[PDB]
Amino acid sequence: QYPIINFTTAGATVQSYTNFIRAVRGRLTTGADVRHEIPVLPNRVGLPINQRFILVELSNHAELSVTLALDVTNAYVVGYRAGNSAYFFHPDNQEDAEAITHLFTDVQNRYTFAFGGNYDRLEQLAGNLRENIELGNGPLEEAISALYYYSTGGTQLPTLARSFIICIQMISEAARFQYIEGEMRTRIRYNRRSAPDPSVITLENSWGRLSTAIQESNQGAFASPIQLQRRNGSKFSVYDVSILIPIIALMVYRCAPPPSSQF
Repeated sequence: QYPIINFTTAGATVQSYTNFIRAVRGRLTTGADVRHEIPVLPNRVGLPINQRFILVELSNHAELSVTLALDVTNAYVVGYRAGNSAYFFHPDNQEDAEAITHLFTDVQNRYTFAFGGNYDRLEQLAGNLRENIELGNGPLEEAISALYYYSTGGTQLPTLARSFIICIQMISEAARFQYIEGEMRTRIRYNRRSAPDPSVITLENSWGRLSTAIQESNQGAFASPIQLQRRNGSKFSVYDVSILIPIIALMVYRCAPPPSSQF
C-alpha cells in the first residue's frame, strides 16, 4: 500500500541517484507546508497510518534486494525487509510501536531490535564513528549485501550497524539536505568512496535545530545563530534561513507557521 521508490547501485550514475533522491523527497512531502521556500515534512499529529511510511527498495550488482521503511515525519529509517525476515529498530514510544506493525505485514519472521536506530547507538555497535565510515556507491553496494545476509548469520552486528549508517546518510540525509545529496553525487561520479567531512557531519547533527530555528525565525532571522563547520573544520555561522535555501531540502515539523503579519 505504501509508495515504493527503487534504486540500484549497479551502474549507478549521478543522474540515476539524483532521480532517486528527488523521488524520495516527492513522496516524503505533500506540498502543504513550505516555509522560506523550504518544504516541511508532515506533522505526526493526526497523520493517518496509511500515509505514515514510504518504502525504498535497494538492489545491487550482486543481484540482492532489501527494502527500507522510512517514516515520513522525519525521513528516519525505522526498519527493513530482506526476503522472509524484517527487522525494526526499537521504537521510541507506544504509538511508533503500533505504527510499525503496519509494515511488511506478510513477512514470516518479524524482529524488533532491542536497540534504537540513532547514530550514537549505531556508532557504538559499529565500533566506528560516522567520520571514519566511508560513503559512496561501493559502500552502499556492500551495505545492501550485508543487510540481505543478516538473518543467516553471515553479517556480524558491527557490520550490520555500519551498513545502516551508510544507508541512512546516503538516503535519508541526502533527502534532508541538497548539500549531502551533492556530496554523494561527487563520490558516485568519480566512483571514489570517502568518509563524510565536518560539513556533512555538522549538518546531520544540526537538522532538528536548524528546522526549529527556521520555523521560529522572525521573517527568516534567527534569534540565536547556529554554528556549523566548513569542510576544513572551521566555523560557519548561520544567522538566517537565506543561506540554507541551497543546503536544506526538507525540515521536520517543529511549530505551526505563524499568521504572517503582512505589511
